[PDB]
Amino acid sequence: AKKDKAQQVADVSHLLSTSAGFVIFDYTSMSAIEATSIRKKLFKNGSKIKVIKNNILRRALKAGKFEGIDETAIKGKLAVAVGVNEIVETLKAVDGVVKAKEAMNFVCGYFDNRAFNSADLEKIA
Amino acid sequence: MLQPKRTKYRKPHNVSYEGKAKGNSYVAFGEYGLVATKGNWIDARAIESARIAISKCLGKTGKMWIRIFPHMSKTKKPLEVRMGSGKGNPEFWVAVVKQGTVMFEVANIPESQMIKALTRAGHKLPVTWKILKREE
Amino acid sequence: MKVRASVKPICKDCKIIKRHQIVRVICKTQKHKQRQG
Amino acid sequence: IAKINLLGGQAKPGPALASVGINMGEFTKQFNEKTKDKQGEMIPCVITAYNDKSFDFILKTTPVSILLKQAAKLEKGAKNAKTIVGKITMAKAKEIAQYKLVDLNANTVEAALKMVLGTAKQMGIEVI
RNA sequence: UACUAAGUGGAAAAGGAUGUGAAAGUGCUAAAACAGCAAGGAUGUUGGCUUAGAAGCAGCCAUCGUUUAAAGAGUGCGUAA
Ligand SMILES: [Mg+2]
Ligand SMILES: [Mg+2]
Ligand SMILES: [Mg+2]
Ligand SMILES: [Zn+2]
Repeated sequence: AKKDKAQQVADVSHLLSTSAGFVIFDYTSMSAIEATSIRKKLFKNGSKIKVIKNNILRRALKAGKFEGIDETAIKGKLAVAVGVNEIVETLKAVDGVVKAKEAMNFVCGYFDNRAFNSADLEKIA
Repeated sequence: MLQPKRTKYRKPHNVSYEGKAKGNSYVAFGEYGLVATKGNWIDARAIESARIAISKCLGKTGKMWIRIFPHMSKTKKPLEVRMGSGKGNPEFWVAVVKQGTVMFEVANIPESQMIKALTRAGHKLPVTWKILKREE
Repeated sequence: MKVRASVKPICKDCKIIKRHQIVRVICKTQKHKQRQG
Repeated sequence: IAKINLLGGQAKPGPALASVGINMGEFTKQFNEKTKDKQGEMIPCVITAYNDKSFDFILKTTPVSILLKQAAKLEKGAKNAKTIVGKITMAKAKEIAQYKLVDLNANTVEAALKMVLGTAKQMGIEVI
C-alpha cells in the first residue's frame, strides 16, 4: 500500500545517502545462472546489484538532493550497482563481465558527488 | 435405487408439486446446496444418476447428503388398454420436489470442485437448479 | 467444424466470437471449431 | 549446449556428439583424463556445443539423495512421507553440504545445510 | 421519457453466448493500471523410487528448498526418455 511504498522510498533514499558509488545497467539478455555468477564473483557486502523501480529510483534521487541523473532514468531499463568504500574494483568486475557477455548497454551512474558520461564509465574502470 | 421397504397403500393419490417450499429449504448439513426453481416429479432413477455423478466427480475426502427421498409411488396402465377396470399397478417411485427445496448438498472439498459437482448433479435432473451457500 | 446446440471453449486457447449474428468458437486446433451456439 | 550422461570410466561411445561436429576421437582423451580421481562413479558432463570447435567441457557431481541413503543406513526411503524411518544428524548433513557445495549455486554454507534438509524431507528422513 | 436492432413484436423448452441498458459493492492505477511489444524466466538435478526410460511436463515419495526482480519438481507442445 501507500505506507509500504513510503517505507521503501525512505530506506532506499537513506541507503543512497550513506553510500559512495552508483552505476546503472540494463537487464537485456543475460541468464539467471549468469546473475547468480555475478553475485558470487562480487562476494562483497559493499557491492550490491539490485532491480529497482524506475519511479522509485527517481523519487529517492529527488529526496537525495542530487541532480543531473534524470537523463539516465528516462525511457530506459535501469539497474542499480551500489558500492561501499571501494567502487573501482566493482566497476572493473562488471566491465569484464559485460565484455564476457554477448551484448550489453551501459548508462551513466553517480559517484563521489559527481556524475559521469558513457565514455567516462569506460575509463572509470 | 432408493425405494421404501414397505408401504401401507400400494396406490396412493399423486402429491402436487405446485407451491412454495415445505421443509428442506435451507442448507443445514453441508454448506453448498443445489436449490430447485421449478417444482417437478423426479424419480429414484434420476437420484441415482445424480448421486453417482456426484460420487464420481467427488474426491477421496468429500462428503455428501441427499435430502429428498422418493416416498410416493406412481402407477402406469399397461399399453393398448382401454380406460376402466381399475387403477394401474405401481411402476416407479418419485420424490416430490417443490420450488425451493435443496436436493443435494456437499462439503469438505474446495469450492471449485463442489461447484462443478453440483453442476453435474443438476444437469441430470429436470428441475432448473441453482447454487446456494449456508448462512454463517 | 462441429455444429452443436451449446458451444463452450475446449482448451484455454479457444476464443468465442460472434460473426454474422452467430456465435462460433475459433482456435489454433481445427478440431475445435464450433458453431450454432 | 548439451548435458550428456557419460560414465567416468567409460565415455568413448556416444553418436550424438558426432551430429554437432565435435572431434570425438581427439576429445575422448580429454574426457577420460580428468575423471580418474573419481573412477567408478557416474559423472555427467556439460558441453558448450558450438561451431567454435574448441568445445570446453565441465564435469558434474553424482546426483543428490544417494548419500542421504548411505548416511541413513537404509537402501530405499519410506514410501509414505508421514512414515519416518531414517534419522540424520547435523554432522552428516554438513559433510554432505561441503561435498555438494561444488555443484550448488548458493552463496553461503547454511543455504547448503538446509538443502540437505529439503531433500531429506523428500526422502522422509527426520532432521535431528 | 426511456428500451429493442431481433421484423423481436408476430408461438415454444433443457442448454449455450464479450448483444445491449440500469443498479448495488469490491481491486489497481498519472508512486503508472490492463492488453500488446522488448528482455530475462535460475541452481542443486536430470532430487529419488518407479518405469526398458521419464530426470521441469508416465504413476509416484511427495508435491522440496536457496540465489534472486523472477522463476513452477513447471505452461503446454514435444523428446523412447
Ligand atoms: Mg415471429
Ligand atoms: Mg451473454
Ligand atoms: Mg446485462
Ligand atoms: Zn482449442
